[PDB]
Amino acid sequence: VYEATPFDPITVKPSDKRRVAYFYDADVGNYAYGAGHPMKPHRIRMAHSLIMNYGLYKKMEIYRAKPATKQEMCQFHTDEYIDFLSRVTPDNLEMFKRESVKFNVGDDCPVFDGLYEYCSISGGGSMEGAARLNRGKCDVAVNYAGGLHHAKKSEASGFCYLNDIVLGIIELLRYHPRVLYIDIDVHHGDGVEEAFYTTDRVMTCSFHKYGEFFPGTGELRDIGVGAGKNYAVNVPLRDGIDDATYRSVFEPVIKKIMEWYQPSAVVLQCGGDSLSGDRLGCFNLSMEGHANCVNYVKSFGIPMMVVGGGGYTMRNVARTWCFETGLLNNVVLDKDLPYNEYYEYYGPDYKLSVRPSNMFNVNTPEYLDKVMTNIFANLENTKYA
Amino acid sequence: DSKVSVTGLPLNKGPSEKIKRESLWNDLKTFLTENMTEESNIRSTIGWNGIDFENEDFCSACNQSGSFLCCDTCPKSFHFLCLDPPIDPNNLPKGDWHCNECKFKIFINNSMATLKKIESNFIKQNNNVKIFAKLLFNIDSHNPKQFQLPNYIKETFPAVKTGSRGQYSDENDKIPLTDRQLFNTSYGQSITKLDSYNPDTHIDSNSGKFLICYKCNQTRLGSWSHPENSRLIMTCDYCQTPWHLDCVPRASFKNLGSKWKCPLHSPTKVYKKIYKVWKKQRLINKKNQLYYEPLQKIGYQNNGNIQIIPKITQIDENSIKYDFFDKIYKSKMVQKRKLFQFQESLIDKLVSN
Amino acid sequence: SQDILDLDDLVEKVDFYLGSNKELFTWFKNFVGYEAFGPSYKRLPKSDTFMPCSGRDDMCWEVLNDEWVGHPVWASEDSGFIAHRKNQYEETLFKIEEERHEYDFYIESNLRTIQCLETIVNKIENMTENEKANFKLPPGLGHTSMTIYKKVIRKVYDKERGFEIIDALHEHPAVTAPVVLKRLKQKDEEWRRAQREWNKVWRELEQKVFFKSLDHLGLTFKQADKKLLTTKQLISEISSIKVDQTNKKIHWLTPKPKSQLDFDFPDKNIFYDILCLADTFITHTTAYSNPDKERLKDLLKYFISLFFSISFEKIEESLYSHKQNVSMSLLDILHRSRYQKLKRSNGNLVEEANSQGIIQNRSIFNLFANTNIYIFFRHWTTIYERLLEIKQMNERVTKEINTRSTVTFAKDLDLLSSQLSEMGLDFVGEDAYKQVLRLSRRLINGDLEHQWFEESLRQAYNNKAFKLYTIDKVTQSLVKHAHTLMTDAKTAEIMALFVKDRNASTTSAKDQIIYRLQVRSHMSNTENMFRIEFDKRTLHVSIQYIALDDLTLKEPKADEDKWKYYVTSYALPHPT
Amino acid sequence: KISLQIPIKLKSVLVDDWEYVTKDKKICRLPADVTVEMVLNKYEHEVSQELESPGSQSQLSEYCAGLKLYFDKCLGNMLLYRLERLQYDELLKKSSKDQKPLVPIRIYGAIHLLRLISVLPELISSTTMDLQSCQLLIKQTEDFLVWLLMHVDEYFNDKDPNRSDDALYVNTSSQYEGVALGM
Ligand SMILES: [Zn+2]
Ligand SMILES: [Zn+2]
Ligand SMILES: [Zn+2]
Ligand SMILES: [Zn+2]
Ligand SMILES: [Zn+2]
Repeated sequence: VYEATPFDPITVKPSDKRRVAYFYDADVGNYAYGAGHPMKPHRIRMAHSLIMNYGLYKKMEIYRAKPATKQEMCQFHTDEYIDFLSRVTPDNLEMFKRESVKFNVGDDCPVFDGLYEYCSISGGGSMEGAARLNRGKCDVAVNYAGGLHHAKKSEASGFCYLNDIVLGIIELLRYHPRVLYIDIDVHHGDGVEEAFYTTDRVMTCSFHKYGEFFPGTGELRDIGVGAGKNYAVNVPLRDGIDDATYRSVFEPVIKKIMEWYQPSAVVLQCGGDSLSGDRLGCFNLSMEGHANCVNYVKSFGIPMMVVGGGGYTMRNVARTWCFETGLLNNVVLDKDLPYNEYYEYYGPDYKLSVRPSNMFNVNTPEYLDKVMTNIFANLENTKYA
Repeated sequence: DSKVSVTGLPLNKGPSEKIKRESLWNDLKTFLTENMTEESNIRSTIGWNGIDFENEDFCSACNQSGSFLCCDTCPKSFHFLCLDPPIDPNNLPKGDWHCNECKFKIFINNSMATLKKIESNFIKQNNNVKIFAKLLFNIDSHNPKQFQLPNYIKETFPAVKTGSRGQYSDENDKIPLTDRQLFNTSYGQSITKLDSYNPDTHIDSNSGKFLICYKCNQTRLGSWSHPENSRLIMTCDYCQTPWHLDCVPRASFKNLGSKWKCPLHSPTKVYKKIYKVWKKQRLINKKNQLYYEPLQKIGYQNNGNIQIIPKITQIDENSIKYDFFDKIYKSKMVQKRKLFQFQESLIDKLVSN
Repeated sequence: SQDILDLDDLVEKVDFYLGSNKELFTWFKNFVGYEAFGPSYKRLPKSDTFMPCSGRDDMCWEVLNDEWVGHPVWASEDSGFIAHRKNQYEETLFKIEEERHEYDFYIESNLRTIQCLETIVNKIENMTENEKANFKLPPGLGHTSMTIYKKVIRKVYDKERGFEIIDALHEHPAVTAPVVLKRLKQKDEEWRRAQREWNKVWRELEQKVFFKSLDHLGLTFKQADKKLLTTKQLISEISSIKVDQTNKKIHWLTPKPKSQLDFDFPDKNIFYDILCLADTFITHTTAYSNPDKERLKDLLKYFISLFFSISFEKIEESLYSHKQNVSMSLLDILHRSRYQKLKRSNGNLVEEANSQGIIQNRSIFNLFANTNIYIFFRHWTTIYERLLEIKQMNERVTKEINTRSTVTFAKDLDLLSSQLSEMGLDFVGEDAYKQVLRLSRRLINGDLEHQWFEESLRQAYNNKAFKLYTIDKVTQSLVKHAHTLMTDAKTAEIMALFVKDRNASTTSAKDQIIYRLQVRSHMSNTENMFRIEFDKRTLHVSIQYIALDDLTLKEPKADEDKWKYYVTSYALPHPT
Repeated sequence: KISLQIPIKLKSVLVDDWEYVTKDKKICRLPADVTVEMVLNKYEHEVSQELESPGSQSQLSEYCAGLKLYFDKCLGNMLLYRLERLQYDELLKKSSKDQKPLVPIRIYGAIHLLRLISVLPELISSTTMDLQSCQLLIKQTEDFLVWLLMHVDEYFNDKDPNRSDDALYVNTSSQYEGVALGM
């Protein structure tokens, strides 16, 4: 069903108007990771500056969500896991030589310190965003601090120590009947999918690279078991996918999902490792090729939340999230960056544009045709909600 | 504060002349925020309050590495689950801990006379089990260990080999990538996953001819002044019949864990779903397998363990032809008779009206 | 058949065998009368789905999922997770951003604790001495973050001494807060000065490696044009299309596959530009002599004019105008003696088969070629296709270069790379394609280094025009193969026969047959044959591989033309 | 060197166990439905129903008691893979919680007893036992193995625990591999 088509530039929809809410805790960036490893909250400060210097704060309300307590964290995790996280620190690691192995919290993804603090900040941000979405206060919640899909129930893998996506999704599911999670991060969000594998009130759609690639999960046959059959949509791609290919895959699949499943609330994970030049992600998307997905989801006009995610090169993810918050305010930003504290990050062009590489797009139209045919055949069964 | 960081020098210090020589050629608006953020605690759950002998570095019970408690009289070290009883690391034994071997030796005081005396007394006590008295005594004499199958069960089946740590390796394990230690070095960037290269990928190596795909019957090579018409041929590991990654819908080069098996292998497990299990046994070599060519070939059942020729039972093409057509025609007659019973019951209930 | 395998499972397992044949498999469908489905998740026994889970309400048991487990050690088969390549220049571009993250981390943390110490000192100052005597600071110092100040103090205060000053400040703020605040202020000012005096070098080393690490297909194009442009691969691509065409012809429902290679030439001026490139190269080249140089130029010009039906005077006037704005028959060329002399001088069924089919007003022409002419025409098509790509991007690229609003605030602080604007390699707002041509000529003659030309084409054509990186090596190749048509006697005579056929305006089928036979007489049986069919109306070129017993012309559509072809090929003493 | 002749199908069962309790990361579901107490009791009972001579029945019950005592004294020491021990240890701890001592004969299934039998050649080779007693014990265990080869379709069926229930094996969680395997 794949059809290669050119990429029309992004445009702001005239009638689709909405007030958004930008959750930012002034301390999110203060905690560095151990030694230059890929994540750092720092890329949430930088983005913020741009959103401030563009005069976007006059287009929305900026909030500060009070941090999540252990009682709210445990709505997904287990107590022993949360207690261990609450008391661990680089000083008292040798005291927990067994726990660090059972919970995998002291391995390749090690604990800096402020760990519990930063996790609580992200969780509270996501949960208050979901709550304000529920209370009819706004239509969009923007939190570039959450988006930790990789954390399991009693162990953290791949840096997502607290899986705040699931806490926020439950907070949403305290009112809303059907929630649609749209993952456009290059990786597979195995945490969320595993945590909603057997339910029909949550439909996940993960556009991820498949192959011998972390987390090694997310085939086309992973379609959910039990009552959750046909309610998990994995789209496994290959390297080098580009703006026109990604658009021609995303638009029809998402339109079909929104046409048959018909969610009442959307959670969009706008991770930044699916961009060209990122430290790990092996895609070749452009900034506008990424923001087109958010524009298309917003075109539907239902309650929607925008969460952060990966992103291991701070400059591209900062510029991307700035353009995303701009597009979410119905304003196409000028590509000349105003003066900010982190001006000298974005050399040497000092422009808002992210530039794709000439990486070879390996997704042949026959493969994507077969994939989207399989996916539409699966979605045939979700017509009756 | 004077301690060097990643940059090479103290943090409060500019670049040296050597770095800047070999690296050279020759109001804001987020002042605000503490004025616009107002806290949100609109959430529903806000009610929630919220002699010096060196010890061995391998666990002598399973020969692996980790954290292990050692003995004060023998260099043997044991993990905390590999003990009798398995000692919890939270509560270590206060004082010098000794292994079962050293404990036995010190209890006997290394005198064989007391050993034979206690052995005689022990074999005298449990007369009801006199066959096992010797070993029932000898059980408390040696250190624990994990259960490794004896070689005469691993050597009965040839397709079953013990891994590097004592793990099942059933010949369906690909291979370690030895020159993939050479891969971390690599050449440049023509890496494992074979991006942008099919000169010696759409071409049979030893023969020199073309690795055709069983489903489209054309090695699509395109041109390397037009490289968007390649299709990524990969050769299976069992049959060696090569497929395109678009004919076998998979999108990857299986390179790390297993051997790729084409859709041209039958099953090796079934789940009949009404959920009965395997029909294909193990390969019992050492040349002790019973090949029995039956004297009845048209109504045999015999296994799903067939071997084809022009207890594993040989068979020929015509026998399978006849069994298959027998199945088809018997099933056709069965369906016909079902429909006929339905129609006769229907006409009976119809004339009943 | 032993009732071990389900029926639908059998149909599915057989489709992978006979699904390539629709008739066999539809007859099979009519004749036979015809949990973990995801391979990554397990199921855990429902005795470990019972964990404390302090605050889970009734909803998060009805909606969530505790049974099925998944982990990146089960789905990786205990060994895996291969990664991307990320060439070295991107690693040098990542180290820089890591350095920036570290410095910014420490700066902002020191500032955030400095503000707290400042407000603490301000609040303790205006109190009375008695209140200062007993004033204590609770853990956290009235802030929402408990760890950042401890971290910064332990960083600047020798972590043991860091803890000492932390507890001394918690117990005795009125005496410890001012001195520690002054220490943090001094350290912060020093760190900021070091930060800027290092931040110059970050940008300096980012500029020279940024574009060189967003296009590194342009280093899999200096080895993918010196290894995939050889004659072996050149004939291998066309033989591969031949093999595909043959093994798909076995499937009768597959239509008759077309010619092997197809090229289209809508824009003719690119021929003039290629001739200019060749002129400059052979003029610079010292591998060939001046008389042989002129032979090469003349052969190139004349072959292009003849094949592509371009008037020689037009090519001459175009080359002449090109030479301004920067400041004899072909048979006499093929014969070296003629060149040197002229350069010093300055039944009834067969009757009907041969009468029907004589093409009047010849518009389609043919050429029969050994390896050398084919490789030469391949080089030509490769160069024309690359230059056509560039000349099709030219308009958008010029419009884009015309909108480059350079930030002067960075230019005055020498933050922007003037080095490519120093050598004049920057693309001024003039036409881009002509600048590409001029730069390629300058590289060919040796006026400009390869790396600077590459980076100019990279900064003007951000990722789309890497192909021209070998515009030297390909040109040297093409000219070299032209030198074959001047020295290879058999290929020279084949070119002579081609000229003889091309000058003829009318031909019959038997003319084409005697043409092919006279050409094949020049080559052995071990060499291959390629037929280049040129269509003057569409300017199309169709290269066809020749099977040694295949026909000279394309398979006719009518069985009457088939019988005429058979009989006219049978009338000649050559085996049909 | 003492030698024992296990049937081939029991060798296949032991090798499939080697598969499951190794890199499929499974463990045996405990307490198994049919333990070693029940298995050895039913075997002794059925064979005594056939045995005429009193000395033969005495030797039968003697060997059966001895084998039960070797289960009790061997399951912990030499019959558990590295992956399984935590389970055993856990049960051990639960014993100390309820003050009921752990005797494996009543908990562990036939497969660990079959592992014991498999090792028994080396055990008896580590003896000073006389030749005739060793051969008598070997013959007794071989008769038992023939009984087991007849009942290997009541005892050792496979069920693929990922899809129905109550199989002879169950899966482990990630924490289980973490603690047991890689401490
Ligand atoms: Zn990710
Ligand atoms: Zn161990
Ligand atoms: Zn010892
Ligand atoms: Zn194919
Ligand atoms: Zn295969």
